[PDB]
Amino acid sequence: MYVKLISSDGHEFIVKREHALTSGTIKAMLSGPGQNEVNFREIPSHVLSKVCMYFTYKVRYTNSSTEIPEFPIAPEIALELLMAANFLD
Amino acid sequence: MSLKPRVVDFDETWNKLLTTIKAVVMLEYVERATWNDRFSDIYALCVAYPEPLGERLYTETKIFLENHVRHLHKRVLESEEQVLVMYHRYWEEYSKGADYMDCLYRYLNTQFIKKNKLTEAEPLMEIGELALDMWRKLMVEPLQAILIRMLLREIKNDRGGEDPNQKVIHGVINSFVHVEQYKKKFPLKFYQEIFESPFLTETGEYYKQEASNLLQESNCSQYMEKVLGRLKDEEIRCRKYLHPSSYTKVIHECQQRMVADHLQFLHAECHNIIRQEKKNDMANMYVLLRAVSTGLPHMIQELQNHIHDEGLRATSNLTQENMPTLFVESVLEVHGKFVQLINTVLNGDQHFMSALDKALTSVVNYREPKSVCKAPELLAKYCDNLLKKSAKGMTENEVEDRLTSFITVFKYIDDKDVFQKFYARMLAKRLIHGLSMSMDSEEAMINKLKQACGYEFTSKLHRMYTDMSVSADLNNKFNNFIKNQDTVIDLGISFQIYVLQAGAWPLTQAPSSTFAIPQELEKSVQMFELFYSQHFSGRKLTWLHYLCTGEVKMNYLGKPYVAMVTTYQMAVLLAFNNSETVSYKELQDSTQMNEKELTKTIKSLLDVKMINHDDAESSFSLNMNFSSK
Amino acid sequence: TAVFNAARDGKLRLLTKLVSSLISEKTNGATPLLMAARYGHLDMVEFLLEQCSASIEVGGSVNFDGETIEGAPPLWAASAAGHLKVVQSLLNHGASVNNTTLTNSTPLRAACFDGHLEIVKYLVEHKADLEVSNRHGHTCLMISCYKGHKEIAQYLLEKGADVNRKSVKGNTALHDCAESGSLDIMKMLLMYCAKMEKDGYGMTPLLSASVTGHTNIVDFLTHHAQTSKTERINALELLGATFVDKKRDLLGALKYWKKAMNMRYSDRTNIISKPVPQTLIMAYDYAKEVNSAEELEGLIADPDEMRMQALLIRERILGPSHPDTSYYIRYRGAVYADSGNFKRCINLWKYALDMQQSNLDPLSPMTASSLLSFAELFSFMLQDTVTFDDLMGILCKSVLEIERAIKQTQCPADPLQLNKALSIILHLICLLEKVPCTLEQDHFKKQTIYRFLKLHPRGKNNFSPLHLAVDKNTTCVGRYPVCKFPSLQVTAILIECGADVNVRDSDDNSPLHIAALNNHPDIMNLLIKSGAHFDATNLHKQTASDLLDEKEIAKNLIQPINHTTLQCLAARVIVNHRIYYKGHIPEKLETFVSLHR
Amino acid sequence: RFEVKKWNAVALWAWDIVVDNCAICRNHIMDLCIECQANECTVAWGVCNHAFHFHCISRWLKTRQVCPLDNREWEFQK
Amino acid sequence: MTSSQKALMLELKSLQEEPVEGFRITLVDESDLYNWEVAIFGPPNTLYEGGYFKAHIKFPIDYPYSPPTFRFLTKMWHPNIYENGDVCISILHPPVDDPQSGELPSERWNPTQNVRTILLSVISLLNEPNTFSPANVDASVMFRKWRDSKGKDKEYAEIIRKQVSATKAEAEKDGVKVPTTLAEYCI
Amino acid sequence: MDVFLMIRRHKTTIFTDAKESSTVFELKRIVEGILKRPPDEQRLYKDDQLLDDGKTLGECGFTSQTARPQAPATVGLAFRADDTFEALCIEPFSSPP
Amino acid sequence: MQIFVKTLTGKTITLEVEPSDTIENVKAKIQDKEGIPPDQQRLIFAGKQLEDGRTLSDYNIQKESTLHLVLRLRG
Amino acid sequence: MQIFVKTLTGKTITLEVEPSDTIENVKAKIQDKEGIPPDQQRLIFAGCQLEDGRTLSDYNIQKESTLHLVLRLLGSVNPTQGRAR
Ligand SMILES: [Zn+2]
Ligand SMILES: [Zn+2]
Ligand SMILES: [Zn+2]
Repeated sequence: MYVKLISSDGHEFIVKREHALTSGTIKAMLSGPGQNEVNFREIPSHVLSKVCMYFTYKVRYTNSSTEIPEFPIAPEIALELLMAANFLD
Repeated sequence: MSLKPRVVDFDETWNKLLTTIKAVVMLEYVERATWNDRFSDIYALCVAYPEPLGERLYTETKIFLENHVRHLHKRVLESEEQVLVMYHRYWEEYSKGADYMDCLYRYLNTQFIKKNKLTEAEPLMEIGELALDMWRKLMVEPLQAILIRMLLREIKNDRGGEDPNQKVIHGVINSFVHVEQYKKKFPLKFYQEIFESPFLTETGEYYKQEASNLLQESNCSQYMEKVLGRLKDEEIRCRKYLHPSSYTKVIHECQQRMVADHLQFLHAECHNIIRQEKKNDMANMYVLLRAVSTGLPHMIQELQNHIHDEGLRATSNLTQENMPTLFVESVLEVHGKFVQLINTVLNGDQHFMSALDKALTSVVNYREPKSVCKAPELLAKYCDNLLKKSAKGMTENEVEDRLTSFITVFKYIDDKDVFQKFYARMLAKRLIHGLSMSMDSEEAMINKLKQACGYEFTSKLHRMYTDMSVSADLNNKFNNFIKNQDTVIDLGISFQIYVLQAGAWPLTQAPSSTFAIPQELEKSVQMFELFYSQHFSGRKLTWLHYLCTGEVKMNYLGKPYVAMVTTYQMAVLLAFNNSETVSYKELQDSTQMNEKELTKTIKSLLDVKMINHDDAESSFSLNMNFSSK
Repeated sequence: TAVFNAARDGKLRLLTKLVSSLISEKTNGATPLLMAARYGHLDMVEFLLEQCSASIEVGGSVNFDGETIEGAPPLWAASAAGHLKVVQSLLNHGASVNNTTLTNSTPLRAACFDGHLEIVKYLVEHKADLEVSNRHGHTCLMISCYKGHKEIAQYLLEKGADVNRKSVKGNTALHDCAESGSLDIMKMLLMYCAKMEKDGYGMTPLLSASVTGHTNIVDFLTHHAQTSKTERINALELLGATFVDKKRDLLGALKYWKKAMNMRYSDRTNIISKPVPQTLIMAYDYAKEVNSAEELEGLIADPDEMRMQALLIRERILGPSHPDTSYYIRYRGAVYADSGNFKRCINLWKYALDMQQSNLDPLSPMTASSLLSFAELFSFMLQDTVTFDDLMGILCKSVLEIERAIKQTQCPADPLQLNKALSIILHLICLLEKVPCTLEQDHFKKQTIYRFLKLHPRGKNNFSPLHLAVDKNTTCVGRYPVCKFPSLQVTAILIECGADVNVRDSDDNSPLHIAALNNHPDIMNLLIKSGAHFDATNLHKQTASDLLDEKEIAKNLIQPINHTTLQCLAARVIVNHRIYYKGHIPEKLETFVSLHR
Repeated sequence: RFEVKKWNAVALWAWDIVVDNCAICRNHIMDLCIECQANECTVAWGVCNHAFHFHCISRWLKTRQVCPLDNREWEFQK
Repeated sequence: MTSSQKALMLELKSLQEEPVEGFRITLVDESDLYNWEVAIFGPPNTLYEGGYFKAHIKFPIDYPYSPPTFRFLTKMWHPNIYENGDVCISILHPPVDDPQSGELPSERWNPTQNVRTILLSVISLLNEPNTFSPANVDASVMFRKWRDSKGKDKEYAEIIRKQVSATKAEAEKDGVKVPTTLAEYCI
Repeated sequence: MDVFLMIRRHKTTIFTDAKESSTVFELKRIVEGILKRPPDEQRLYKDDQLLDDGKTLGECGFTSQTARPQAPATVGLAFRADDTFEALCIEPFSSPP
Repeated sequence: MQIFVKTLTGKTITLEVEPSDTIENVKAKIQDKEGIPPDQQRLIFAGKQLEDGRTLSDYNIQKESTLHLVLRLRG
Repeated sequence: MQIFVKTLTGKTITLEVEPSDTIENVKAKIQDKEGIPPDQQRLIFAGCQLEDGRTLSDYNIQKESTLHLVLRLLGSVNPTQGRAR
């Protein structure tokens, strides 16, 4: 019930399927010629690490918490993270 | 490599993409290493640094789909007599392939396609919608007539048991409904026109021919089951060949043809059937004729006529000598029998209970050309015969059931007024002389009548009942006035009086004979009048001489006798008290009344001959020669 | 100079005593000299003049007849107040005698406005002009002759003034006299060589005197000749119509119409026909002028025929140019509406509005006032029948007026005037939505509102119609349950019709911002689930959530996580830390991050 | 000679004034009131020869006093 | 089922018989017994030879306690009527006193008034009005002028003749002879 | 309560949760379910604590104020092969411009 | 003579005063017959209200007419 | 020639009004006597109002009369008033 995501430098991230199905592009994959490794040749490690954390945060704090603390995001990865979040959803 | 925009050649990229889309549309094999690799190539194309190439991508995809569709149509039309067997084969692949390849172009659908025409209503479209439009182009400008003709020929195998390929015809027909992407307003127009028009026309023609064939060599009895079986097979045939939304129209057309083309043929046999029983044969005709717009009133009229004739035969002929019980019994029997028949075979239709009510109303209020409607008199006679019960012959509980049944017949008489007056008079005569079956039953009478007809109908009876209920209490609580009258009381006649109202009691005949009053009756009347006036004032108490009946206890003969007799003969005997012989002149002058009543009283006295005669001055005398029990 | 202008402040003991820095001590659009010369403070005026006379001609603001007037010289105010002593004190001190106000108002005009004859002769005996008019070119002679004032008129005439003084509208002094009777000035002006001239709408002074309702000057002009039969006939019919409309006398109307028709018939040689149109009017109950003396008698029994006859006579004689005809038509409609009958009022007002629009400039208070009458009528009639056709028609006329107004070449219409039209339209849409209909009429409503929305209108503070649909200040029109904007229904119709959900006002306030400022979380949810943007930024650094009150955040009717993506957070950080992004990211993403500023 | 032991008889009674109908509630005097008919109450009398209802005369007594035919007075006694 | 409906249905089924002059109970659907419709034949010797004046009567919720209202559809000229067919019958006023007339001498509503007596009162007022309290001053003034003139001025006669001619044409068209024979009028 | 953890060995990272403070045997069982490895052949290194594999996570230091989902915490891992264990080889992420 | 004047109650009671009496006599007779004061009652013959100061010979009612009385009112 | 007036205080005021008069003249007389505002004063005789502009002679007012002055979609329009003036 897990998916495997490979970055553009070698690191492999294993995240649960329901969490990973948030982005529309990942849902576009895993639905086609077959029905578990997804290879991205562009995303660096320091952005793909934060994408999974955002997935976890969004799934966990969906409609339950009364007060949601802010998402920490450094300004040294903002330009690349915007493009990465645009390619995905 | 990075997601930053860059200059893209569009020569190697499109050649790379052409191989994958071709292998995906045809449902071939594509590995997961290249399916994910082909992603982000569209992203790089969409974010080319100078002059992005989204429109070029759209144009080339459209051209590729056009070529593929044209090649498929060429192959399908090239093959002969195997059509509709390869159309399914090339549609099953194409639908799933378009659905899969729509997922590949998700970026181009989300951005650069979302800027389409808004909901203001061809220039731009999504990719799955474009593929479906291309297949529609294949289905409209090339072959439609051959496909429709072969589908109709395959469906035409109805009379024979030849089973066509169920998984092929259904798929072909359901392929027409797949215009769902452009189904903003009208999702079924294409299928509706193209298939629903000639299929309905052919079905109408074929079932007209089948109805003629069946009616040519059959009766009207072994015809309803045949058409019912045909209709029952039609629905199960239509389930596995057509869309869920096209059953009512087909069944309605089939019904319209077979039934509504020959409604005049069925009417003679509907007249024939109702006269006899034919319990099974009525249900088939009812089910058949519930579908046609106007076929039911003829059956309703026939049933009403049959019920009227049967009721008239049952009631009029069976008259006996003079009995009112067979009238109610026969009407109840007819009503119950036909209610049971209707409920058990016509599925409780309301349109026929009205016919039953009309026919029963007609049969219950029949009038002879030279006689009045003699229903209410017999109804009232049944009423008091069921209520007197001073003699044995019934019970104390079956009466209530008889009355509950009787209210049903009572609910049918047109002229209830004459019934009201008749029951008033006869209930009065029953109530005064105290021969009713104890009590707590006339209350059931009045309550049921009030519940059935209303209050103003029963207004003049409840107060009569209360008068009779309170007279006994008044007598019981008033008889002590004699004891508390201070002076001694010398009234030697036992007393029981009844105080009656004025308009409640319908015996208000104006008196015309001033009969004299007995001796002790004078003192009794004076005492009662004064005591009643003291008890309550503001009322004149009239005296009636034609219902007051006393009794005489005689012991002068060998056998003492008790005569329960009205006041006339007591007055006669008191006149005879003074002298043993009394003539007609002093009989006349001892009182003052019409001579007819005096003659009648004298004749009744002589009927058992308690007196003898030795007219104008005839001298009668006491007769000691008469004895009785 | 605190209390000097706050009160009259005579105070000869102290205020008289107190470089003269207060020589021209003026504030709040007012000066001490104006108040000194306003209330007849002779000692204060003398002290101010002796201290410094440099500010003798300084004018400020004053409110004499209720309304405030700006740029009023002290001499102009003193002439109006009647304080003679200050008047010749200033005249001897050397004040300018023709110092006009901001509206070219001479002190002579103010003097003759109230009727101060002695000030008039003293002013005009000191080299004062006579042919100086206001901005609208209304001379002092016309104002003097409007009122009675039949003592200064003769003296001013003897002073040698002109009498033919057409203004921009071409109204003579004879019109002003005829508007208020004054047969003595009639006789005087007629004696001194007066001419009988028309005006902008083509009104003879006799026709104006018949319109205003006076019954003596009309008789005078019935005499004195130089009038044909047609002029006297028209004057008499107009007098009868004015008796029926303005007042409520009917026997006099019978008498006037009887003498008019007797004169019309006259002799067999000279018979005048009745000019009538070839058309029949629906709202007039298809009536016609009774061209028969026999039909005149017995007409007193039915008043409604008289109302139709008077309306027809007024419409024929004057024409659609006047506002009086439309006003009287609407007045009769309102009278019938108050009489409990509602069927004919709608037709009468429909004809009146049709006449109004095809005669007069767009966005005028008359045609604007016409629409709220229909609004109140439909609000009352809904309140404890109504046809779709009438409401659709009136909405169509409103949209037509809006289109004609917005299609002006220069387009100088202020949003203040357009706000009333937009509010009337929205209230009409609500009242329409409160009524059942059919399919084709529903599609017609959708098409009409589509055209109206695509017209691209604007309002106060550069507000879209969608902005007004979700504001609590829109419902100022009427006071009945007109759904009391903001409302779910009107917003839903506007959104489904195709109203843009991301427009901006003058302060870059999206509709979500206005809704949040008016609470109502349901409208916020409806806008959000229609294409709107949750994280938008106005002119300041404020979002839609930061404008919310305590109740909305406490009840938790808006969940932010459901409508927030990672792009939003990245764009917010990029904007807040001022990172250079142009030339490094896609163009659409650049527009996105510009939006999320 | 002859004699007698017991005697039974009946008699009818009616008010000896007019035996008329109530002019207020428009029904016969010996009948129930309409409000009473919506479901035992007696019948009143006046000093005049007129005999009125009981509930009708009370309901109008809540507003005025005198005979509705004679604006003189009311007695209610007998 | 309420006392008002009971009283009105009793009065209707008593009114099924034949009154003298004003009696035409038209098609009341009996779904709402409060709304009625009556026609006036007209007296044989007064100014209304052979007329037919349709009317309308509205019965309040408390019929024996509250008075009803009377309206005329066709417009006539009567010094005691309003413009919209209303009438100023004193009997139709609620019982309360601000000076109008003597309360005691039957100048207001009492429960012993029925539709019959109401109708005869209406005919009596139509035959003989008062000039003390005009309902419309023009008809009051011409009433006084003709009464003093004893037939010199006939404007009132002319307008009444025109109106009765129109209503007689309508009556002769619809269904009824509109009797004026002084013999068929009496029942 | 619900703590959030990252388990990393070389170029690997697995995202998983925990209930409140459970036996590390349960975490090893979850790791085995992900990777099909024997629970007795693991070390489960903290920074330098070595996390004795019999206790609860509450005394291990993992609290609800340290393992928030917006910024998970890390726990090392080193399988001990047939010869011996590793030298706790964890690679770092790339350096962003 | 004999005239059966209709009363408010639905049962007319005849009067046979004399053919040429006065309305005062008629009102007094119906008063003693029913109890309605003369100052309160008002008589109608056929639509024309009859004044109380005249005599019955001025109306020519023959001998079988009908008068319907009503309560006094004014407009 | 003289009729009374029933004011809100109940005092009867005798006014010498001839038949050749009007409601405006009667209002002027009562304003001279007491000073009631015309916008508030009302005229009710025998339960119905007196129309303005209608002479009291045509209203059938006799000697020793009595009048009361109890205090007392729509016409929400005004005549045009746009000139220089
Ligand atoms: Zn009663
Ligand atoms: Zn009762
Ligand atoms: Zn009495």
